[PDB]
Amino acid sequence: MEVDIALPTLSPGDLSALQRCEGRVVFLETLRRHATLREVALPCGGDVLAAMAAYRRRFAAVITRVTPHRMLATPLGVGGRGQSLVLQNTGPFDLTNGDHVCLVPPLLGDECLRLTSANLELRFPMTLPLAQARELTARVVARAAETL
Amino acid sequence: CSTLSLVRFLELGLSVACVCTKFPELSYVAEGTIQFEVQQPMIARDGPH
Repeated sequence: MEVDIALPTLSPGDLSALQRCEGRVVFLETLRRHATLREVALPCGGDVLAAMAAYRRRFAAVITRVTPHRMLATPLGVGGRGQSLVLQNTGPFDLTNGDHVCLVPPLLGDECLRLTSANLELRFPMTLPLAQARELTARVVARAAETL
Repeated sequence: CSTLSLVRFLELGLSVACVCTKFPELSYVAEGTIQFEVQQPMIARDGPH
């Protein structure tokens, strides 16, 4: 089960940068085999809580092979508990061995991928250890509760 | 004397509507059927569908 993400014609100066994305996860709405890239899209920063809630309704998928034609991605978890794979560490902290990981939306809206070839940006989240994702979620929910 | 005008079904127009069959054992049959099978064509599609 490997999903297929097709691409439009992009600039040769941007496939060289998108190809460097081989371990960041995307968030699809459905799990049909063939799929487009326009569907998986996210605006720039804003309302970290909204995205955090959206990270429960949609299920993740790790990408492993890029081609200027299509993109092969792996449905992360729906039915498998042993699919040993690799994903890059785009988190601020440093993760040792035997650490359960967690996807958290990026902060400040500073780090995104403005793709001008088709006018759409993809905000790949960051991967943190559980112990610090818990404190981050706690701080944000406390601050949200503070404002009545 | 008015002779009858013999008409046969094979010479009419409606012959081309139905195929007929001399089946002498018809009164012997229970519920009888016919069977069909068709295959609808399909067109390829360039689609993420």
